[PDB]
Amino acid sequence: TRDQNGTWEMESNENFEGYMKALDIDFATRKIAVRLTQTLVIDQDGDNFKTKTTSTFRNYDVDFTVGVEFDEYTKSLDNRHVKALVTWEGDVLVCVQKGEKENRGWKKWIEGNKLYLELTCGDQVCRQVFKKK
Ligand SMILES: *C/C=C(C)/C=C/C=C(C)/C=C/C1=C(C)CCCC1(C)C
Repeated sequence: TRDQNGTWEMESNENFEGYMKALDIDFATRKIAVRLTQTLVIDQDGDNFKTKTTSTFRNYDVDFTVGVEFDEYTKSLDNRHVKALVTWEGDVLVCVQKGEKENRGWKKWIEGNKLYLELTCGDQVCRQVFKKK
């Protein structure tokens, strides 16, 4: 399925620290963030996505249209400009953020009743799993 609609709660988060270091997020932000349960809420209508990731701490809103290149300024992440593009490879949703960091982006797919999110930067891969609330 390409339907990723839902309120998804984080079950697991592997190597978030390595990914965040590859991004140059400061040590203290990394230390808080690694401990936090995330909730990802995806509103998907055709090609249009509206995403909100929420935690007790900081939140990140990301909206995009599949197949439509978009500028991003990653404020209160690593504060960089990237050229982002989200497309489908079969039922994997693939984001590539072109810019200063090598191999930036994330692969979003679907397996059984879970959402899998694989965040990449440089040589680092962070693997997250979410279940519907
Ligand atoms: C498809 C959903 C995506 C790509 C969600 C991405 C969320 C982030 C890149 C946010 C990461 C965060 C940190 C690295 C530090 C704490 C703040 C967060 C949780 C927004």
